[PDB]
Amino acid sequence: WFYDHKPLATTRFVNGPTYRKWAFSIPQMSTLYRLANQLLTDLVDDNY
Amino acid sequence: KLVRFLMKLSHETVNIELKNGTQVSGTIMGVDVAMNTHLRAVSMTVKNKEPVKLDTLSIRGNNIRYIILPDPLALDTLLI
Amino acid sequence: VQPVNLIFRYLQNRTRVQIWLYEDVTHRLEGYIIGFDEFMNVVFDEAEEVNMKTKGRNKIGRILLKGDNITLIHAAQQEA
Amino acid sequence: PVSKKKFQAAERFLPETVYKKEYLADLMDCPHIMRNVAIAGHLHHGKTTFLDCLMEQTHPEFYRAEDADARFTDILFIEKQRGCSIKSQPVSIVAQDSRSKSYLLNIIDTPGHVNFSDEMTASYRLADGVVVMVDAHEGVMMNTERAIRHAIQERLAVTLCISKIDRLLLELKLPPADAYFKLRLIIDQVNNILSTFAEEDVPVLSPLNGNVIFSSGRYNVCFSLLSFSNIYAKQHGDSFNSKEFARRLWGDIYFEKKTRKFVKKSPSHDAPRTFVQFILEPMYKIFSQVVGDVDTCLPDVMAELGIRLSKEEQKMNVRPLIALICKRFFGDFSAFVDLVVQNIKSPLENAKTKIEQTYLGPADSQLAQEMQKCNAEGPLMVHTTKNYPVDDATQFHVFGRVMSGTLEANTDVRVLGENYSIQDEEDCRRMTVGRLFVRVASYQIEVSRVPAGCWVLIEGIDQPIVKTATIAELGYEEDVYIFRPLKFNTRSCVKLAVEPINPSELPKMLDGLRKVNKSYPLLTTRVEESGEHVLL
Amino acid sequence: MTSVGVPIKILHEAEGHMVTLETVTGEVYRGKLSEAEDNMNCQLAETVVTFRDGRSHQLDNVFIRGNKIRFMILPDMLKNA
Amino acid sequence: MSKTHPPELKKYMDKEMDLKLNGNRRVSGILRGFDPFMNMVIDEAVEYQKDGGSVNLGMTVIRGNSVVIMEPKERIS
Amino acid sequence: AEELAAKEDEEFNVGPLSILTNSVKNNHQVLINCRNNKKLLGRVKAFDRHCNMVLENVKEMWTESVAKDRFISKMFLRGDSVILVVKNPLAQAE
Amino acid sequence: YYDPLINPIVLSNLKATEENLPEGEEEDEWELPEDVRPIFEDVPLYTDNTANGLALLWAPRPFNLRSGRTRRAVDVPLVKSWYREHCPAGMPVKVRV
Amino acid sequence: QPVNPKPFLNSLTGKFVVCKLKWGMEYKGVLVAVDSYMNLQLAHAEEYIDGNSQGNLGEILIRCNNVLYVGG
Amino acid sequence: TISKNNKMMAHLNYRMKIILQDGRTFIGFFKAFDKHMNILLAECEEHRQIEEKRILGLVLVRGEHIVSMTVDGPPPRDGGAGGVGQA
Ligand SMILES: Nc1nc2c(ncn2[C@@H]2O[C@H](COP(=O)(O)OP(=O)(O)OP(=O)(O)O)[C@@H](O)[C@H]2O)c(=O)[nH]1
Ligand SMILES: [Mg+2]
Repeated sequence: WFYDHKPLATTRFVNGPTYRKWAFSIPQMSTLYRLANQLLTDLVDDNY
Repeated sequence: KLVRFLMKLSHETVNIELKNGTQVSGTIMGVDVAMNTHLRAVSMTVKNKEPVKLDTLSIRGNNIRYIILPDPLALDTLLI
Repeated sequence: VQPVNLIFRYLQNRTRVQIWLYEDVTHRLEGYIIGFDEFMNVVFDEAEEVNMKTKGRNKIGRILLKGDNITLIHAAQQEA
Repeated sequence: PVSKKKFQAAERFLPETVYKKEYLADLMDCPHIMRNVAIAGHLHHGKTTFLDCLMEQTHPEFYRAEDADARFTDILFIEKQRGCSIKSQPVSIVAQDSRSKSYLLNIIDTPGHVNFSDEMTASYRLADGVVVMVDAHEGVMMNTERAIRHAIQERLAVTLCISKIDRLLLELKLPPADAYFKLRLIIDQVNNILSTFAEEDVPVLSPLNGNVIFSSGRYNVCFSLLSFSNIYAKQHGDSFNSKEFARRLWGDIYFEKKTRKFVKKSPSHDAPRTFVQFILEPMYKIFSQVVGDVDTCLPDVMAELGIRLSKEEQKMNVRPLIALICKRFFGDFSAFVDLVVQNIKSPLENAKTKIEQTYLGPADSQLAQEMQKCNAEGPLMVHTTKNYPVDDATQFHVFGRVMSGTLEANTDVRVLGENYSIQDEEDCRRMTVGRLFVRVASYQIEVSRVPAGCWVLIEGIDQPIVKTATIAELGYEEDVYIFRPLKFNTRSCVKLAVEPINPSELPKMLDGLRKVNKSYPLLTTRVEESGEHVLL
Repeated sequence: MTSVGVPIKILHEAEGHMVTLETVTGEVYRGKLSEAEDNMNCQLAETVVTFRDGRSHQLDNVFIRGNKIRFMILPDMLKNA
Repeated sequence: MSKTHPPELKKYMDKEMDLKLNGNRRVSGILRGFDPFMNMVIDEAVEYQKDGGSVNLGMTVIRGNSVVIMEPKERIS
Repeated sequence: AEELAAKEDEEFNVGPLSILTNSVKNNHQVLINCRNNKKLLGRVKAFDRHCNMVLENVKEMWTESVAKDRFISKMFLRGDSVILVVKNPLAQAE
Repeated sequence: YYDPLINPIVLSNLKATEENLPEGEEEDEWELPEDVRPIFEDVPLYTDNTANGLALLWAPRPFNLRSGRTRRAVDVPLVKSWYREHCPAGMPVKVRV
Repeated sequence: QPVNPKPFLNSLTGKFVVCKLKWGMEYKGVLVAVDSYMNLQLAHAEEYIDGNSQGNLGEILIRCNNVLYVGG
Repeated sequence: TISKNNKMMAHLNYRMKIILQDGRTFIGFFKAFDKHMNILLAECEEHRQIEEKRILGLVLVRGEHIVSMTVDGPPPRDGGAGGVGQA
């Protein structure tokens, strides 16, 4: 589903076609956290 | 167990003799698993005292000595 | 020390003990314990029913005194 | 004219509470059933966020954000912004122990920064004991050791909360066995401090002694060995004596499943201790499931714990879900109230100890003999240690502990400053008391009388009270002495001169300096002979 | 704990207050309820005993067995707990 | 059929206890044992008679439900 | 709820309660002595472990002393009052 | 697992606290009933997802969230984390400005 | 050597016993049966008051609570 | 009525007159009970024949001693809301 227009919009993971809420699992979120890594900060806390 | 006979009686009219000698007459509106008995339209004749008239009365079940059952009662059908 | 262990001392020693009865202030049983159960029932041996107000002594050769009636059990002394 | 100069949180209404307010007010008459408790520790070791849980339990409408600390007792806006507690705030609540008997808990939250340890002194003067928060990660730090030592010097009952235990699970990821050693070492470090005080025996802290508790304010966790044993007792029909299980849930005891008996030598190479087996591993599994397996484990968590989670509660984020799961399983922090009730003395029991330490008058003066009875019918004495600005900063309310008698609203009292003596009686005033309140941080429950042993916030007497004061009965005939000044834990080294930019506005600055001097217990304002105005 | 009826819970909140209780033999004991139990055994500190003839004594402590208590008078404020 | 929890007599142990029993007997001595029924053990027990006489009972067990009032002569431990 | 109300009836085939068992099914009158120092004579038609009974066609007699008596068509007796049950020799199987 | 960057839990000179364990013959015989069992005994302490879940908790937002509201595509500023933090040590003046 | 109540009453089953009730009447008879709650059933049982018989009752069931003691 | 759990409260907060086995009559607002039929009476008083009155307070009666109880008096006492229009 990664490259659909409104991915998961019809599934249980998001409320419906109005596309207002989402609720993922940890396999989903961790795969996504990996794919984003080129854009993300390495910082673990605000103290920096 | 025979307490589960008495609570099949409801709306029956009885005379209840409490252990204290109080005679209570009235209509059973419900009696529980401890035979705590709840009567309505009740008259307490406390021993050596004039009968009062009462609307309702809850008797803690251990005070019951015996209940005179209503004479027409179909004991054959309730003792099953 | 616990009560049940103490009764075992009387049982093992076969100590003559005097039992106080519940509510009955007027009689006490003197004898030897030979066994008991969790309900404080005492199999009692050579039991003598002391009648303290007369100091009379009836004798009752071995009884099960029901534990429900026991108030106190103490070692009987050399006096009579 | 609409100068919205607000500088602290203020509540338009009383919040709802589980207890009726009248039950709180009526419990004030019974000093057997109340405790005056400081909460202390290092900076950010979880003190305020722990009080947030007690607030949430006692106030049904109290809101905790899913991702920021409420910090109810950080009522000042600078405390909101700085993110640290700067001034101590009291909170009086009724809370039930494990017996489900209500106790009135008087609790001063205190700041954990070293600099503001003058606020810790002002709070220890009102308390009968202290609960020390020690971060399960950091362990004993500088101001932890200072807070323990200062409590023993002030003769407070020291008790221990090992806070932020989730940081072992979630940040350090120590195996449950190595978590037990980390917790144990914190207890050992604390008892190493107490054993320096050879001259006055301080009871040894251990969870076996019922005076240590473990907690995580973020995730609504707080337990002692007994509250976990009661969870097993509840869950398994009370088929065992929970006191005897609690007594075996710490130390080098191992459980043996073959024999159902508990043994003091390891039955295998890797046998978990009873703490590791029955307390830590279930806590790890409460977390690791919802951390790794939020999408699948939630029915099993519900089935095991006997918990309901709605459709939308099951869609919560990991942090607020674990906090909600723990809130519904462990329930209210009876383990804290046990620590307080059983290990901290009542104001009545601590009365003798408190007068020895804090009262300058002879210990066998009749007035001292009365205050040691903590007698609500005795002569009025009140010791106030802390001044709090009213919401417009025009004036201060003074916060304190009635030591004897009953303080009454709209009555006259003799107020004595720190300089009063039987020789130099000039530091004495008659003031009329305004309203009286039970302060509960951001809001105040007004009361007409406060009996001995309680804490009270007092309107109208603040003008002569520079820092601490003694308020005494006017009628009282024998020599009234004061309570001694605070003996602070530190000094004011940092010297900082001030000067108005307009010399025609110097009177306004001097009024400011009088006010901040009332606010900060250890702030000294001088005028130097050079004419500089100096804050230390 | 496991659930127990409100009268026993209120009795545990009567701890630390003054109470008065009458025993089945008729004596009235007034004191400060230092402990209660789920069987309503009671320990009274600071006790005053009143006999049915109206005489009295102070007693430093009393333990009264629960099934020998006829009734208690609790304090008033417990109606708010 | 019920579940019985030990009485909190633990603080009274080994202090001299007075007792009043059914029938208004008074027994006095060193309490040093109890059970869930509060079946007492009184050591060195002494009966106090209805006339001011006294009798040494020695070591004694008392069935708990005969005990009415239980009352130190001396300070709790 | 009712499971232990139905399982109860096993022991009554042989225990001391058998005098009630025979009193019901063979219809022997029993002279139930009670507390209050009163005698009830009647045919038990049910009983239980607690020794409740329902009595048909009862004669109650006591001394009040002069003898007095009362006739009760049907009764339920709470078993805690039952001292002593006797198969009355002044009656028989019916 | 005990990562070797975590210092060992030891201090060289602390007295071990007194463990007041129950003792004596009557007390070693105390047994827990046969059904009482740790509150998640059959659940494994960790799954293959547990290490990843522990990683997400400290992830940059949104990845420390498993649920939330959607956002507009225009709202999500993909690069904003990059210039919020200090400029890397080698970037030209053109870039630093 | 212990002689517990149940073995004792079992050894008396089918033998003559005296049973005394808490309220002073005594019943002498053959103890035909006992149960695990210590009710007593006697046969040929006869009631004695002040040491005097007042006649044969026949078979009796003494409910468990009434018994003061029972013995040979 | 009472303790039938759908109607557990059936006489709660009524003023009730309680007769004990010693013949005493207590009167008060019956506002809690227990499975042992313990009862808690607020604002309780006792009454005896001559009628002699005494005030007690909040009385807890151990259930073992209760003979019976009766309704003596009612509980104490004190088109909804909304709206859209104007007039
Ligand atoms: N991991 C974890 N962090 C917590 C917990 N409780 C509080 N914190 C965090 O620790 C920090 C400090 O919490 P505070 O409640 O402000 O602690 P505090 O001691 O009152 O701070 P000061 O009073 O100013 O010393 C905040 O960032 C909280 O989010 C906890 O239980 N677990
Ligand atoms: Mg704080």
